[PDB]
Amino acid sequence: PMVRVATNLPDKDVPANFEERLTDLLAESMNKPRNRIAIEVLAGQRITHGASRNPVAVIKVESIGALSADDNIRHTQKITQFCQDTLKLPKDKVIITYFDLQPIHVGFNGTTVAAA
Amino acid sequence: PMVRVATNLPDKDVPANFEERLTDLLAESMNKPRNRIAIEVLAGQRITHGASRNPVAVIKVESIGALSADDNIRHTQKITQFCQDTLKLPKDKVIITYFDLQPIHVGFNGTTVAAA
Amino acid sequence: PMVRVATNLPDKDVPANFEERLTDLLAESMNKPRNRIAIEVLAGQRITHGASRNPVAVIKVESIGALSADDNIRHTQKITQFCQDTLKLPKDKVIITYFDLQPIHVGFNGTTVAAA
Ligand SMILES: NS(=O)(=O)c1cc(C(=O)O)c(NCc2ccco2)cc1Cl
Ligand SMILES: NS(=O)(=O)c1cc(C(=O)O)c(NCc2ccco2)cc1Cl
Ligand SMILES: NS(=O)(=O)c1cc(C(=O)O)c(NCc2ccco2)cc1Cl
Ligand SMILES: [Zn+2]
Ligand SMILES: [Zn+2]
Ligand SMILES: [Zn+2]
Ligand SMILES: [Zn+2]
Ligand SMILES: [Zn+2]
Ligand SMILES: [Zn+2]
Repeated sequence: PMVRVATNLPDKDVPANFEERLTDLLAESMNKPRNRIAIEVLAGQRITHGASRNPVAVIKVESIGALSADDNIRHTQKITQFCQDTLKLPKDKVIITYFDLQPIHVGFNGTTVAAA
Repeated sequence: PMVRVATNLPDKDVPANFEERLTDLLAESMNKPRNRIAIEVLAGQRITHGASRNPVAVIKVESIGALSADDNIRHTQKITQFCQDTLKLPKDKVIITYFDLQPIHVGFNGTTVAAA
Repeated sequence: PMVRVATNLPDKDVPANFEERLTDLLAESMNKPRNRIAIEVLAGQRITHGASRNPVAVIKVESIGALSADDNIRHTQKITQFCQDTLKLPKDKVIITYFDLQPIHVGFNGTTVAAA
């Protein structure tokens, strides 16, 4: 899984253990090994929602599978509660997009996943 | 809609009202509510186009629908004109990718849009 | 092609010719014109892989075709080698996602590529 979390909260408000904790959360919920999860964090960024600059996170989650309709309900509930607990965001200021990828469209260790 | 606008123009050159005006523009062009529109702006960034560092914008627009072939002609005309007016970019310096999402792949308010 | 290279390596460590040389690399690999290749470089960013902050690059490659299964093996080999050479990254610290776009989802010069 490859996750990007962007927020307009400052970098000092996104704790240093955020990526590690999010890596544990997605490992368990997506059944993926920790060494196949990458997390990008972009804090202090300009972001609006409804043109408001109130605190918000916009997250992208890519994975090869593990993204059925029902799995995404569960990942959304978990990531949303996690951002509430760690970033203090309201439950309605966490916007997530999922991308279910084929292994032909992922490169790792110098070739595609499909070709590994 | 979840929109990301990246530019090599300095942050001081993307006016504070950019997100507001672009929110209004996309609400009208996509027939989407203002409170379902998020805009990320990333200025001051390293970007090249044909390896040139001349001013350019690279924009991603995600939406659940409202992205037909015909719709996308209208969004591109409107966004490209808006970047020309506000950022002074040439008409051939605004690069846009559209992602038409299913509602099972968007998380908002703690569950998927499909499950809401 | 529209390529995003994010890395936790500092900006001073990503050479000023990085984008020139990647633009040549992608033009030859994908058989796409140099003036249809944009690259975004986001260095100095928070990234973990397996929760490690060791040096890593997370890259997204979007293209109107040229991303067959076999094509993606070649692009992964070349881009991974290229990051080993220029950024001093290990082979297993280069994570790539490919997105194969329809021309109705790409806006350039004020209209879609499909409608050019
Ligand atoms: N190991 S796997 O086939 O389940 C696998 C699964 C995935 C996946 O994203 O599901 C993947 N994504 C790219 C990546 C992220 C971090 C390191 O490589 C790579 C691999 Cl090898
Ligand atoms: N209201 S809606 O069902 O048309 C809707 C539609 C969309 C959409 O993107 O089309 C959407 N994207 C996620 C989001 C962006 C900003 C706040 O939530 C969310 C919702 Cl709830
Ligand atoms: N020339 S083309 O039809 O093969 C073409 C191909 C692509 C493509 O991405 O394959 C494309 N992407 C948008 C873009 C990137 C840089 C400048 O415009 C645009 C065009 Cl016009
Ligand atoms: Zn920091
Ligand atoms: Zn599942
Ligand atoms: Zn600013
Ligand atoms: Zn307004
Ligand atoms: Zn620099
Ligand atoms: Zn060259």
